[PDB]
Amino acid sequence: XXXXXXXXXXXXXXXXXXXXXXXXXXXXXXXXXXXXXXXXXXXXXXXXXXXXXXXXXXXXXXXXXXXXXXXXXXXXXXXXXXXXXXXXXXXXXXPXXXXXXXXXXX
Amino acid sequence: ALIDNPADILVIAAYFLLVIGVGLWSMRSMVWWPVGASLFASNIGSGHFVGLAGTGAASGLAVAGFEWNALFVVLLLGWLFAPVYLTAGVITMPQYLRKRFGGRRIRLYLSVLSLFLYIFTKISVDMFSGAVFIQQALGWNIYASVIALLGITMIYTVTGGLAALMYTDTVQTFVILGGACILMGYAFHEVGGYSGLFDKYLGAATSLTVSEDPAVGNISSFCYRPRPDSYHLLRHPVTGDLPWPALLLGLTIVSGWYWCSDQVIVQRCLAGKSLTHIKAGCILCGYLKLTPMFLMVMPGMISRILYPDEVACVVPEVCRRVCGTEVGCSNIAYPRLVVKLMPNGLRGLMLAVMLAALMSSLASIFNSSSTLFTMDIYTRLRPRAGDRELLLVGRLWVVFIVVVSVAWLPVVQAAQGGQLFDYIQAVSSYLAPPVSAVFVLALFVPRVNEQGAFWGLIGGLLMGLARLIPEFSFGSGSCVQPSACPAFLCGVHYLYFAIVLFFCSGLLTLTVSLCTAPIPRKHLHRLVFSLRHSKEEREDLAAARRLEDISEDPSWARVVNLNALLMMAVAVFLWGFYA
Amino acid sequence: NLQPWMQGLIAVAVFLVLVAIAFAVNHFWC
Ligand SMILES: OC[C@H]1O[C@H](O)[C@H](O)[C@@H](O)[C@@H]1F
Ligand code: NA
Repeated sequence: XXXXXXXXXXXXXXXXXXXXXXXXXXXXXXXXXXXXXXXXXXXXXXXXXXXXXXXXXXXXXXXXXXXXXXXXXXXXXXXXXXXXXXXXXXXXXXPXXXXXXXXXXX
Repeated sequence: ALIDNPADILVIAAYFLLVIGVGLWSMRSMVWWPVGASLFASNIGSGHFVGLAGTGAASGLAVAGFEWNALFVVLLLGWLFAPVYLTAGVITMPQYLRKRFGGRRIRLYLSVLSLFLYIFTKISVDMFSGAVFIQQALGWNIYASVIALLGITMIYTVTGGLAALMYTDTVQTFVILGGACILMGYAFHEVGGYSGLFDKYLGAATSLTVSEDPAVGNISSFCYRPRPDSYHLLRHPVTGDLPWPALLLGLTIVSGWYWCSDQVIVQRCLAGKSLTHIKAGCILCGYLKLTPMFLMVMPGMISRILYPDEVACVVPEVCRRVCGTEVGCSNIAYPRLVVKLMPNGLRGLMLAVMLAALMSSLASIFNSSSTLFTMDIYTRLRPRAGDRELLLVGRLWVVFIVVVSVAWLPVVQAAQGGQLFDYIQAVSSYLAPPVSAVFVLALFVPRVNEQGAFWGLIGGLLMGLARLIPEFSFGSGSCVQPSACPAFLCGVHYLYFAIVLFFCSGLLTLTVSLCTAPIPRKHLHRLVFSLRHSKEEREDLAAARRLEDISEDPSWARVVNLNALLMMAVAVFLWGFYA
Repeated sequence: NLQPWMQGLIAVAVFLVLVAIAFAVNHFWC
């Protein structure tokens, strides 16, 4: 059972700033990391998987990076609509586990 | 089902029309690059795609050593064995053994053994691979796919599409390499490039790992995770799935039989205009043998990344639903990548490319097996056989072995772990090393006589059968279900067994030969490598002289030798790079 | 450790040393 840790519970950025949301896996997942966004009233939506592959339709602002145990999701130009909870999931092994979720506010 | 769109049907029909039209229009001369292209096309069939991609998906990079080892043995063919075959004036390998040792039993035995090896490792393997491609493309069962493949093969032969023109295998090699390049480009694009494959492969595993069979239940991580040494060519000598001592030494023995002792390849190389052309074609083929790493193996790894639930199925019932084989479904690695990854039109093109590889290999195999039966078996019983009856008997023999291979197909699908390349290389490792030993001792040790050679072949057959028969009888196991092999008879890797069988056959050959009367030197002129340039007349056990000449001008011989050294250095760099 | 290109170059160096050894064997005593 792999533990995904999001060090920062909460991030505040202005509109137009760049934000990096970090995730740390308990072991080396071979970039097998997905990032989900969940806006307040909504269900999670896939942003990234394989730690860098954008899901169909997500903007180029959302860029995933990382390797080994350290992964980041970067929002290059934060819009006022970007406030949400961002979750990292490992798809390296089963059961799939999620990060705690980082709340990006404005 | 998947090629049901108009674009795929159009591309497939266009290729079939071109093949039928060129075949129906058909109603020592080869220069170096046709020789190299012929060697590559004869070697590389649909079995190579299926097996190399399946083992790359299942295990990773090390299987490329099966194609990368071939460079050195192709240089052995060009520099050691082709000179002897050309100076001996032979048309079949059993004929060379007949000249070298005399008698009539070594020729007959080697013909029968080679035909069995063609049925097992060559014809049934290619039929299985084509059937797997048809299963993935059309969603059919294995038997409807085999019947369809037999029908299209019958069309190919009736229309004359297996006829050999001067530059037919050159075009076949170009088409195989072009299709493989297109699919390799699409596959590497999917995983995010070359580095995306190595980023992603080790994390790619199926999420379906629990079986409803209480005996299986929870499947261990060791069985569905990618191997930790997936990116390494050289693997552990005792725990590696392809141990490096076995991959470098026993594989050399099996590849040496394949390239230097086997009619399918030697019949292609003996068509060279000169020995320099044969050597240069050997260099070209060796360079082309570096390509299956990036055109077959890495695409198989990408297939595991893209389709882990199908290609990397671990649960026996899930695997049975995926590909019909409960012990693994890695054979669909390259087939699925053709049908799920190629777009409309290009999917039909890739199917045509697979059919082209299959048909080039089958053309070589059919020609070689018909020649073997015709010159080394049938004509012994009918020395006064006219050309018409020889041709008719050859065609009927080809039909017979195709039927027998289709009958054998259930064994092929019962490969160990559901890995076709493992089946091919294991059967080769059980049956070939006696032939390697006898051919090496014939070429290089003139003291070996007919007694030693024949009894080395027979004893090697016995010792390799004491391994082949228990391997098949105990069934096909996997990591999840390991089968009841006694683990002293099947735990040892089959390439280690190739080493052991090669040395036991050579030892029996040398011991029986040294206890019997030697062959006098006068019978071995131009038959041993020691006497290539011997100009004495030999007691056999103008135009022909020009057929049996291996004297080459110093300048082009030097150029070819330097290119062989350069190719070896490039291959050695690639071995170190992925070591 | 060694980069894969460094391993490749080490392998090529070993191959060239073996080539020189084989050439010396060929030249001196057949
Ligand atoms: O069995 C040995 C043979 O295995 C495969 O066919 C390889 O593609 C050949 O290069 C090799 F000689
Ligand atoms: Na072929």
